[PDB]
Amino acid sequence: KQYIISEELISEGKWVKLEKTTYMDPTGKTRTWESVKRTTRKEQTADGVAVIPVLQRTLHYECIVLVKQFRPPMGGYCIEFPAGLIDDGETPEAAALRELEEETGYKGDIAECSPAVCMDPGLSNCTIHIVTVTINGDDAENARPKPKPGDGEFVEVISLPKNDLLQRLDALVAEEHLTVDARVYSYALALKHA
Amino acid sequence: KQYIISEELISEGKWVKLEKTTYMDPTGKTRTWESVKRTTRKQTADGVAVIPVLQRTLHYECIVLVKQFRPPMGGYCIEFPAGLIDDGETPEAAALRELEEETGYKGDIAECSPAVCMDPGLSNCTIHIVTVTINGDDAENARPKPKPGDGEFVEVISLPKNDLLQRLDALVAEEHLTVDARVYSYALALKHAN
Ligand SMILES: Cc1ccc(C(N)=O)c(F)c1
Ligand SMILES: [Cl-]
Ligand SMILES: [Mg+2]
Ligand SMILES: [Mg+2]
Ligand SMILES: [Mg+2]
Ligand SMILES: [Mg+2]
Repeated sequence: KQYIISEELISEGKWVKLEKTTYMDPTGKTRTWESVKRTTRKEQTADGVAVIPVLQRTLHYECIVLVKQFRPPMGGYCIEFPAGLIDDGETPEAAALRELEEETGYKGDIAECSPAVCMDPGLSNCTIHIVTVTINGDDAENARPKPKPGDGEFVEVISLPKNDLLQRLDALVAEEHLTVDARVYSYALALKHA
Repeated sequence: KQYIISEELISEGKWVKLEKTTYMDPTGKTRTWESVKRTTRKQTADGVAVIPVLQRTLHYECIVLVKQFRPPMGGYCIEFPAGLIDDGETPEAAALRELEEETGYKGDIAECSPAVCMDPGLSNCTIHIVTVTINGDDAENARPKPKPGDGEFVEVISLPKNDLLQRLDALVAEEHLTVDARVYSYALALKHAN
């Protein structure tokens, strides 16, 4: 029933733009919405990837590998899955493995790749693939992992046990001013609920 | 180590604004970022998202989701019930209210997250994730009455919690919909648990 009638550019930066979206509502009336988009999306099936990195080691509980970084939009530090935008011509899987290595040092193995999922669909058109990757932490390549951060990238790695993820995130949030990402929290809550 | 120095307004709509954030990188070098913010925040967070656990005896437990046209996305999305927190409303109260408006169901609060970020590389948007159980055997949830506000047109989709990820993948394959990243993350963790 509903569809886009027009998309008017309001303001365009280097990385983000704002649009006035006109669409048809299901009564058959014309309405508008204010829409955010990135300027960087070419033929990628999504803007970015987020990586769910399951660190697996003999005689260890499985860990979920997370990253903590300063996020200028938030004005502070956030804890997130490793993530980055997909380069032009790059597959979501390659992007995931690459970002995981750049941000954490680990070399993962693909497990699964989601369809493109929406980040905040009432506000933006931004999408990611969620890429599950296992990390064989007994491999020598993954012994002493060092991030290879790009220019202006400054990332801390936090590995937390899957079997206590929600409580461990709560204990990090109780100790310092930081925000947990909604996808991480959702993942941690389902682990509890399961 | 890192912090915001200044925020320059680039463009302000009714609902959303774009800013250029200047911040101090950890090397001592000043950098800029293009940031999105809502103009509606007063509150602990911008919004709530509700994880509604529909419990009916002799039935599988279901997660209650909503399908709506999202103008920024140009199409239909499958999401947790959700909306912005009214000025002077608690996140819990927003959760039960939005759940009723969007689904007709009357639930009970199970737990409430701290404010968590939606897309912190792009925006300052935050929500509380509120877990709510719904006694589907109670008379008030027999014929749930969804009360759409002006310009909301919401379909309710209840999926079994135990097969959530496969059921969502199926909707994406058949119905050309976009699943929300938080919903997808929750679904992944249900499978990844134990
Ligand atoms: C309730 C509401 C309605 C429209 C918008 C919009 N972005 O145009 C919003 F962010 C919130
Ligand atoms: Cl529950
Ligand atoms: Mg990143
Ligand atoms: Mg990166
Ligand atoms: Mg809503
Ligand atoms: Mg609503």
